[PDB]
Amino acid sequence: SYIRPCYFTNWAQYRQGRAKFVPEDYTPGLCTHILFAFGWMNADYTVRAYDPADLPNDWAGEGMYRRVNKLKVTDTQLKTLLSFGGWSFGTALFQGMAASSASRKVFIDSAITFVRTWGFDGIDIDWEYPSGATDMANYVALVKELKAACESEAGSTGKDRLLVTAAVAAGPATIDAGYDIPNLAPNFDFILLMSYDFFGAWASLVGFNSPLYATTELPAEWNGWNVDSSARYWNQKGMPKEKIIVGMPTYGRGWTLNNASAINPGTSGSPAKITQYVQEAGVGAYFEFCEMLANGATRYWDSQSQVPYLVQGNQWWSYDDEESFANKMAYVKREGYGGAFVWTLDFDDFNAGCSNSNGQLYPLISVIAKELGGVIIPKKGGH
Ligand SMILES: *[C@@H]1O[C@H](CO)[C@@H](O)[C@H](O)[C@H]1NC(C)=O
Repeated sequence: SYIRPCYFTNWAQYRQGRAKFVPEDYTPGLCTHILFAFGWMNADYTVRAYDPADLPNDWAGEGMYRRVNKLKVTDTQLKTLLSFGGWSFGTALFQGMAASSASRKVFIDSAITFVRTWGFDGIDIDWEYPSGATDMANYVALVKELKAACESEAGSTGKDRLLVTAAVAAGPATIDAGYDIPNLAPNFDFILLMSYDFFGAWASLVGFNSPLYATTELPAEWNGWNVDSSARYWNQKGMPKEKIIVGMPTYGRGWTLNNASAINPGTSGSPAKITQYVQEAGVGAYFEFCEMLANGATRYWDSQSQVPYLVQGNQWWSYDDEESFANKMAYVKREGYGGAFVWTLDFDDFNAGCSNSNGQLYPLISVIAKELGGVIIPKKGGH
């Protein structure tokens, strides 16, 4: 069966109004796995909660670990994993933790104990990114030794073995500099291919967050910066297709056009104006794009890259929608990859709150649940 993971972020609960996302916004069958972003690390490489509100506490009660893991009562196939790292975490602490067998063992033993204590079924490593010969060998050793310790703990306790996964780079230069893929593949249950953030407001070149295929609207040098090329690259380097889980974004990326009359992919811009709820210039959520379309933005379809974009005055947004998710699910099924994962639950229209919503919960993620899982996610309202 297809693997359909979804990232939960434990800070989305702090967004305002309609954007507040809590574990109780989940709906059964939407995902096969929830990856909890994030678990955290002490200076000595032992594991700690990122947020004090992850743990049982006086000001908010059960804690987000228990509230995510309680989802398994009403979604009996669901598994959960605790993810370590992410972009904001940087690399400094990973580089120190991975430096020796001794320092790796401190983290590994602590993380295994920690996920068993808090009810998670796996450990996900999101180091962004190992780079260079030392990191490359140390990352192989970390994943190898983590899997070995998980097999030992499973054999010793008789419990089902913890999963070992990683969110991994999609860019060829980053892949080649940091990942020895033939010596990682045997030790991962699967990898979460971060096949997004290809273009974004860190540069002036306007392009697509997650194009499925290249387009000749962008310079030839970019023709490998797309979901297809990245998924094939990991397979060619030795990762079995069934372990490649294709990354699906529910956010988008946007520019303020330097020239409001030049609106084609490949134009130029600075970062988009900040959006109300995501509060990060150049980033926006699907439930914000749906309102832009209701407020006069024009939707275009890029037939080469099979993704949409919208234009509102001098604002130009690359995003994903039901149609791009459909092209991409067809691709996953046609090419035989292991499934598709979502970053994030909280950027989809998770509560059908868009002013133009017909009531469908998770309009984007429900495409994955349907097309890879055969699962129909309900509409909001009375049943
Ligand atoms: C703005 O873009 C339009 C269409 O591409 C072009 O005709 C025009 O010359 C551009 N203006 C400037 C100042 O670059």
